[PDB]
Amino acid sequence: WKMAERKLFNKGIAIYKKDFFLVQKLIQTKTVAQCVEFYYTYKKQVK
Amino acid sequence: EPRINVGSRFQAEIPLMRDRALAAADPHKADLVWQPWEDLESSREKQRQVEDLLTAACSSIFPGAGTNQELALHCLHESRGDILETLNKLLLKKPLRPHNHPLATYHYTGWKMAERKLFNKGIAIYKKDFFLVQKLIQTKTVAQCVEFYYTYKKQVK
Amino acid sequence: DPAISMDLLRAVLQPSINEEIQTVFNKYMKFFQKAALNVRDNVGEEVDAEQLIQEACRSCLEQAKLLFS
Amino acid sequence: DPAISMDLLRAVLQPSINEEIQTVFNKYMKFFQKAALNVRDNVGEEVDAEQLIQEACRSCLEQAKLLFS
Amino acid sequence: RRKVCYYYDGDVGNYYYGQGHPMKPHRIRMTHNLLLNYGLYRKMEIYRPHKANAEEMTKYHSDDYIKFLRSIRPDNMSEYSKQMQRFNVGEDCPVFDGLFEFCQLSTGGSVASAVKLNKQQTDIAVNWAGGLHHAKKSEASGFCYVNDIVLAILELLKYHQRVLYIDIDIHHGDGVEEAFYTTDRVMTVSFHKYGEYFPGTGDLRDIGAGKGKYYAVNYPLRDGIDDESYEAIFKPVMSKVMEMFQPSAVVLQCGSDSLSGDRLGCFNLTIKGHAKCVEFVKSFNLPMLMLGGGGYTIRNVARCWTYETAVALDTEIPELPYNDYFEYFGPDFKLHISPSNMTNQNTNEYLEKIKQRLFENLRMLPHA
Ligand SMILES: O=P(O)(O)O[C@H]1[C@H](OP(=O)(O)O)[C@@H](OP(=O)(O)O)[C@H](OP(=O)(O)O)[C@@H](OP(=O)(O)O)[C@H]1OP(=O)(O)O
Ligand SMILES: [K+]
Ligand SMILES: [K+]
Ligand SMILES: [Zn+2]
Repeated sequence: WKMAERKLFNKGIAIYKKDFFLVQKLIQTKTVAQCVEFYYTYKKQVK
Repeated sequence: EPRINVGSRFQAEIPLMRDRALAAADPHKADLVWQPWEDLESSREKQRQVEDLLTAACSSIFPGAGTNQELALHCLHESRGDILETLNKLLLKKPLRPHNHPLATYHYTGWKMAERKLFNKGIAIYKKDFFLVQKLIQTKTVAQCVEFYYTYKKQVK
Repeated sequence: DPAISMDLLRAVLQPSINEEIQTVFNKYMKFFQKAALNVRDNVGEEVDAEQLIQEACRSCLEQAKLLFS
Repeated sequence: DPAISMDLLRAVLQPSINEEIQTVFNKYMKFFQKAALNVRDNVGEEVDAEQLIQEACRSCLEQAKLLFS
Repeated sequence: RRKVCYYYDGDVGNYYYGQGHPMKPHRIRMTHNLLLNYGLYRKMEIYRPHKANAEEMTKYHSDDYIKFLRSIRPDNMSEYSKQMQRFNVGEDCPVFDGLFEFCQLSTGGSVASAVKLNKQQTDIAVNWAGGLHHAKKSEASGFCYVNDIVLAILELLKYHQRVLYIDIDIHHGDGVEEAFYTTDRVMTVSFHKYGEYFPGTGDLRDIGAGKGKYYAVNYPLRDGIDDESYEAIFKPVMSKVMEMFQPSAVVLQCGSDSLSGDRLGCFNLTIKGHAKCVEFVKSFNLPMLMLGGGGYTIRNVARCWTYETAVALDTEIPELPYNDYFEYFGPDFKLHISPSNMTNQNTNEYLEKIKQRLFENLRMLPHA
């Protein structure tokens, strides 16, 4: 996971917040699994 | 290309060209909150002591808002040149009591997990209201609400 | 570690404390001084009287730590 | 041995000196006590405030040895 | 060395313009934190400024303009919409909570400093909150609502026969220019981009009028000016201005948006070149007042106004020390910036042309 895709992910999730199909098309390189995995790791880093 | 309307020109600076020390205020317009002091404080013996005084504070000393350096910064100023009068009025009854006449102190210094959760959802719904989220938490103000939004934005990285 | 506060308050107060300790030992330096000289009189030139005084006053500060043990 | 004669004198004077040092730190014990409690107030029960005070005052004596380097 | 008086109130960094708005007053708070951790705060006379009331704001502005500002809030926003159009409050000059209080601080910091220099109890004064230069007598403009610079200057004229105003800001200082357009006592010089740019003003031919003709210098520019170019055109001019105008007190506006990598600005200056100006004016040894103003890549505004303070103190500073906003400052955490590969469209001929035109204008003044 690169900082570039990280920024686009953060905005890509801050727009839809529950697509997981268009954000997949945002990053064709990565899959919904890794996309979903990073969403948790961030959710844990919130606390 | 704009116009210069005679009515909206300016208001006639109205000088005397001397007015030399004409009993002006600005003790009113501004309040003194530090004086240079290198006589006993920076005489190549104590100039390094304050450096140690201040890195000292950002540690297990008492909090006021919670960044324990700033309180010590605040308090050496509070003492005008002194060490124990600093250290006492630092630790003595409370930091608010000894200095209230400036009121910059309370300005500069100025969150529960419950409100934190509601904030996170309250911002994850609007994302740019800052008027309804203010009504979500009538206890807190838009300033603190906005302040916590930055501190989180920094904790992202 | 937050407990570093102690180490740094310490550094703040060390100059002031060191002034008072120096005042204390000044009362007792004459005993140390002649004692070292008496050694260098009864042993030869290879005795450093000043080193003996310094070592003794350091040892004193070591033993004082029992006040706070 | 030279160092023995000196430490032997050192033992004689240690009680008198330890008294005066205890008098000194009694002036400063409150500052240690507030700070150590404050650490425990913020961190929790597992902090031994008394142990912190003792360690600090021992450390002051270690640093005082630089008076006699 | 010169005595410095610094002014600051902490609520300034907390007032908020609105979403996406390039003006962010929080930048001034960052500066205040860096001056500190640099150890400079220690060295100068610090002050809080008290609130400036409508009493002294109206000494330049309209009595009802200020009355409108004192009355307006977002609560009564739709009620006042008729006047809002009359007073330019809108698209890029939003309404926001605490707007008037923000003005009282920015103005109070300047006017307090104006008196301190008048009182002859300082050599330099600084108010980074101030420096808002687009405001008009009866309307807001360009994020400016109250022109503290004028209100500052109006105090100094009581004491000072000739006050020099200068403007580094990439935006033209039309507000101060307009507010002294027909007075010889106040010279307004302005270096700025020109052509497809706000406020569209300050061309070569904007000279002044009436008594104030040949007392409103201007110097339009194109994209991508370097520090070397800017220095080679700044010092010769200001030397002649000091040679001709002969002021007894200076007001430098330290517009930071003329830096490289600005959000809105499209110049290619560094901290060093931007500050070298502040050195050069300081060299002339007049009663001084440095203000802020524009600047929208706030990480560099902090770097800029911090360093420039050190120049007023003529001390050295390295490596950015630790502070609250240390994490703002990129991966580098360095004070100085470098210029971009951006192109300098300011050819030597275009610069030398306008130079000679100005020299002619400056030779018109009295001398011996
Ligand atoms: O994500 P970052 O790299 O930290 O940058 C953001 C971002 O600016 P950019 O979009 O130009 O990167 C925000 O813009 P939006 O996400 O709102 O479009 C901006 O908010 P404003 O444009 O509303 O100022 C915000 O600034 P701030 O933190 O002052 O709200 C700023 O963060 P930084 O200021 O930390 O760069
Ligand atoms: K300008
Ligand atoms: K003029
Ligand atoms: Zn500007």
